[PDB]
Amino acid sequence: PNFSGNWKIIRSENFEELLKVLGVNVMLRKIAVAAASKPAVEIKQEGDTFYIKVSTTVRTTEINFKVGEEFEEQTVDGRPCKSLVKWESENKMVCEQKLLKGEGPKTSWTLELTNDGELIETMTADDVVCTKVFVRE
Ligand SMILES: CC1=C(/C=C/C(C)=C/C=C/C(C)=C/C(=O)O)C(C)(C)CCC1
Repeated sequence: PNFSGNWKIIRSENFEELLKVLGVNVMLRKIAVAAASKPAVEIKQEGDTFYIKVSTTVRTTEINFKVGEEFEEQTVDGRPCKSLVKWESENKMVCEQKLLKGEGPKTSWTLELTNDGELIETMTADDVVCTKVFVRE
């Protein structure tokens, strides 16, 4: 699969509820939700090696990983974690996260290239899922 692109959002669902599970208080959630409405996602892929940059007005992240090799990043609410991405299937990667310290909801994220040329991202916290869809600019 070729995840590479400058991806523009066309749909966002359930981010506020994700943040509620993660315990983000009401006024911070309001800020986060507004900014996360227009995120820019840049992906560069070379085989099973990836770079992903996510940009919003209130948070920008960059990660580098190889599928099947543990790495460190943060949860969406900003807690450090150890992560491991696996191919769930040919066009879909799944990242399991384990907190470095403390206890919290079980979190993960996924990226899938859909047959229409678009990209589905999910983020999960326990049972609750946020779904975003993108198309290249
Ligand atoms: C949660 C949260 C915040 C905002 C986070 C945002 C805006 C995340 C966007 C993530 C995306 C957009 C990820 C992706 O799609 O890969 C701020 C900074 C207010 C601090 C309080 C907790």
